[PDB]
Amino acid sequence: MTLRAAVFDLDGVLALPAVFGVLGRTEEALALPRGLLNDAFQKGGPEGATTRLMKGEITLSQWIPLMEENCRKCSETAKVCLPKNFSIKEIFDKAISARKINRPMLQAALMLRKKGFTTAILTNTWLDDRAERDGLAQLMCELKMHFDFLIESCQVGMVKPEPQIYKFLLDTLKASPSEVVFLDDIGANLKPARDLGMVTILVQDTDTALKELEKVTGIQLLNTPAPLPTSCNPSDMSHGYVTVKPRVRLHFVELGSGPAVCLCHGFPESWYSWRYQIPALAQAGYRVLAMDMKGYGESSAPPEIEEYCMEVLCKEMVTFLDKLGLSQAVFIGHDWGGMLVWYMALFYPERVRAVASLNTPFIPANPNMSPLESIKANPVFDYQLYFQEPGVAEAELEQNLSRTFKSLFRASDESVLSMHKVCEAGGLFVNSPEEPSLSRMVTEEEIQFYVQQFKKSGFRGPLNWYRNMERNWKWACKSLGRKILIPALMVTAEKDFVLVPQMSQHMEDWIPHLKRGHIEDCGHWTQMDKPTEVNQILIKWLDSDARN
Amino acid sequence: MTLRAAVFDLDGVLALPAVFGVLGRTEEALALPRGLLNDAFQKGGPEGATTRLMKGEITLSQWIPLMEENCRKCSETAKVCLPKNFSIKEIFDKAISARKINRPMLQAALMLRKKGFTTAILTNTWLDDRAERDGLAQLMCELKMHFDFLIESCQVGMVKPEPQIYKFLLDTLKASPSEVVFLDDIGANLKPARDLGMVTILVQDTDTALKELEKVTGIQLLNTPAPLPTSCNPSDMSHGYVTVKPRVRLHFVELGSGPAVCLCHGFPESWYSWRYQIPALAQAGYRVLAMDMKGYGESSAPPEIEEYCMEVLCKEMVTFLDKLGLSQAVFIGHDWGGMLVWYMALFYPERVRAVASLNTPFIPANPNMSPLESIKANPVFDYQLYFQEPGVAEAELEQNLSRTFKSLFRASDESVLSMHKVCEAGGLFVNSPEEPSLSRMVTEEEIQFYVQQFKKSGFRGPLNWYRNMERNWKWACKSLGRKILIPALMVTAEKDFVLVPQMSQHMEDWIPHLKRGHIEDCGHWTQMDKPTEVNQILIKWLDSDARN
Ligand SMILES: Cc1cc(C)c(S(=O)(=O)N2CCC(C(=O)NC3CCCCCC3)CC2)c(C)c1
Ligand SMILES: Cc1cc(C)c(S(=O)(=O)N2CCC(C(=O)NC3CCCCCC3)CC2)c(C)c1
Ligand SMILES: [Mg+2]
Ligand SMILES: [Mg+2]
Repeated sequence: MTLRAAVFDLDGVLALPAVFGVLGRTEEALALPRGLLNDAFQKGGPEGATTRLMKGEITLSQWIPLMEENCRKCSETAKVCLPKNFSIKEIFDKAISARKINRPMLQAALMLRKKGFTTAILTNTWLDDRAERDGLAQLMCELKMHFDFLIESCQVGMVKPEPQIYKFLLDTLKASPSEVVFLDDIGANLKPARDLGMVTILVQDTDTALKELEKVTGIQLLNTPAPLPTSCNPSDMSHGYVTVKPRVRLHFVELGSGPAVCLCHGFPESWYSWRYQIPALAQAGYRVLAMDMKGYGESSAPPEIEEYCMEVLCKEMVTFLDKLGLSQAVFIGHDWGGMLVWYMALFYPERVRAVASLNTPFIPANPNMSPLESIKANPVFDYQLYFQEPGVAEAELEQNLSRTFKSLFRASDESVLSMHKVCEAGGLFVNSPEEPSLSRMVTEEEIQFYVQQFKKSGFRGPLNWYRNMERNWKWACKSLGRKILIPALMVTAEKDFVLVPQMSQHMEDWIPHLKRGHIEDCGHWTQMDKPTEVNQILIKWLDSDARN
Repeated sequence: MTLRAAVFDLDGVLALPAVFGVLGRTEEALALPRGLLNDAFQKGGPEGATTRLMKGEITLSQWIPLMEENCRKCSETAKVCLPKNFSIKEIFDKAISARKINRPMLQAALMLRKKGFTTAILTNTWLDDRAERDGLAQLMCELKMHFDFLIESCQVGMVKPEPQIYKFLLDTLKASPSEVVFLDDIGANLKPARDLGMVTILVQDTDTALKELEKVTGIQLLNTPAPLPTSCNPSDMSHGYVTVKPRVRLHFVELGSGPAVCLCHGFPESWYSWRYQIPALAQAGYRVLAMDMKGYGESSAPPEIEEYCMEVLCKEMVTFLDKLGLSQAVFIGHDWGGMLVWYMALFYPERVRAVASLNTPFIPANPNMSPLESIKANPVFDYQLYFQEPGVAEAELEQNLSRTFKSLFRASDESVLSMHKVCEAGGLFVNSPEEPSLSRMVTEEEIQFYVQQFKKSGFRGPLNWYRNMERNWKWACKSLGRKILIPALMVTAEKDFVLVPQMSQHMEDWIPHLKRGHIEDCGHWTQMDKPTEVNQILIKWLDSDARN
């Protein structure tokens, strides 16, 4: 055979503690006759309560009392009597919520898909109408985004040992029997797959099943390296648009429910720079609002410089909350977004549930010295002087959009840009390659997404964030007597050689309850460089500080 | 004078229990020297802790301990000692949350705006960084959407008796002193308004203040009738877009935070048909997702009939939840939307937190009789036979979009359409007016919004919802053994002469825990006919059943 499709059972394969493993444990726990609960569950066979449930003829809450019945009649003819407060509902609630995603099996499914396989879930399951049904809904949700097809018995009206369901499977997959693998924890469910000619795998322990699937598929599945978190396909996201002013519309991508978390990218980036965290934080119980900041992507990019001072940027973000009907949001920002997010904490604390910045420290304005001098004080900020003169940086950055982003988006050990003496050399790329190699951090496709976005407005808007140093300074000086006393996290990146960790060292003087995070071996593009640890740090901090 | 601007103080005018009325009560409660708490609050005058707070130099949490200090020093030189567990923080938390919107004053502000006035709030307030700051944030949010300007002392760095702030007020309003009224509970704040020439009103009891504002403005404010709920301006809403299929994008308008409530309009309507409930439910603590259903507005309208059978409509709504990262939503629908929403409960109960329909009852398919006969059984459903032949209803409904909607959208006592014998007469409008009068229920502007929307795709898509009777019937027959056991509400409209209340009378046979609502004097367009009672019924049911 030559396989191009993988089908996975749910209970017992993609989801562990199998629910028959609660049927079984409960018998022992209560010292019931062996298999009594499993007798009652299968009573009637093809035309019994359970098959009707699995076929979607009745709902789970309809089925509970039919099963209680069968536990009575099996408890009559098996010659016992049930314990006084015996509750089938309670046994299944525990079983159902005890069940979790079998992560190695999901990873194996991912890998196969990644290498061109069509994947599907085939499961005997039920229309769940219990009060506590959201648990399983969530689980099914997380799973289904990773597969081409989810085939539920109660949705198709067919059940799983019936040959007809495998005919439906094959037709859904557009495959010949011998082109597909099918893993299931039950022998009887595999026999029919075999008769059409499908490869099959009895799934007992996960590891051995994968070994078989490795052999039969010829792709490394077990022991393979730690994989990146789920990314976003732009065209599958919910896109949102809010006018904040007559000529200014802000765009964002939205995913998940619960407390609002507003993500704010830096220069020269995009909502897409959060691609690795949007799914993770949604999964962690949050409503992510990933912005195209003003000047970028599908947000408006008005040409005037002062449209990008921190004060009008912040007010607009308040209007954004206003129009969305949000009293507050958690504000997490990187680079320029990080700066803005501190200023939202200082100027609109009532609207900020919590504040977090990646890389960008909070340094207060020096009310004596001008910032245009402070920026000459540090050689590594020379590039910001090159950004001042409208037009010059635009022409360089916009003449080869692919080159610009390939050159910028690199890990700390892949540098092709000497940040010092950029005014002298006369360009950010003066002695850098015309066709740079692709970084480890980004696929050609991902880069081209940025290229696509910057073809809308280019770099005027984005560069203007650097062109209000004096105005931002005057504004910031109004906050010099305040402190940030709302919940706040600072995340430093070891090998960000411009927004260096030591710049953050006095931040607790103004943010006394500041919580920190630090990431080893992480360059300036924190999110796409160390997505796993970023997700881990933020989710930890969100749950402890932005919640309860 | 001739006024065209009204300015309202917040504390004591737009918001009641004034916070000085907690300062005062607390002194009495604890038997402290009269005014001690108010001495400590104003200690230092123009350069005291409180003025610095009001000017935004320090935050509220910075101010608490400075005020505790002043309560100590006033408690020294006034010759007493404070009670053992005296907490300034606790006194203000209670005061701040005890304060609510003064509804009659807000109504008066509304009215004035409605009649052309520019309105503004001018308030001495603070950067609020308390743990419990969301309370006040919410309040400020509800208020500010109803005014042209919110001027906060701590935002502008000026405070309210200082003449400079009134210069800023006047400049913000683009008005001459004598063109503006200003109401405040404090005498000193009015003197400066007077010196520039402003009309002023010392606000003691609300009713008398309004009487003065009635006299000075010449518009009836007090005792005026019960006003409609807040509506939506389309261009101020957050618009959202989700691709559910290659050729099908669904659009919706989104407002509020908390549990997801998905609103589903009927035929031939729009997200805009929920204009009266979107704000109310957001305010009640919900995240409203008001759909353009498939076939309408900015949602895709594919021409094929079968793209509109209930089964593909429901699946698409699941994908909509999937892509948005929502495990569940509360589903509330009207007319056709109502039908779909029951079928979401029957086929995807795990995804439906709760279900509610306006007007549309749940009747199960008769598995013997064909629906195309059942629809001939009732003379009032004759119009549905007229909708069957593709093209005929389209030409009539699309030839004068304004006439179509003016003719349709009418209250029960304004009927211009005989629903019976539409096939016979050969048209829904055969003997109806070319230029109908405007209903009580809709402004010319509101109608034109529908006209604008239907110019995109017209009526093919919308009419196709009626063109899958046989297909919907076959599908529905699969549910004949199920019951709806999730939380469910049915709202009947007395004078809907087609979706009549008596059609609902057996619904508890399949929905045993069904909760009901009934609206007197309400026609078919429930939402725009009786918005107040609809909002009241849904919010009540949401809080008791879709929540905790
Ligand atoms: C070696 C090197 C690496 C990198 C990433 C760049 S960069 O692409 O131009 N770059 C882009 C973003 C830049 C940046 O603007 N950083 C922050 C902005 C927030 C306020 C505080 C001032 C500085 C920092 C680094 C440069 C110029 C050199
Ligand atoms: C007197 C009169 C009043 C009204 C509102 C109309 S109507 O505009 O055509 N109209 C539009 C919507 C229509 C309607 O489609 N109602 C429901 C749809 C859900 C499934 C059950 C079948 C019937 C009901 C009433 C008609 C034709 C006559
Ligand atoms: Mg299984
Ligand atoms: Mg006042």
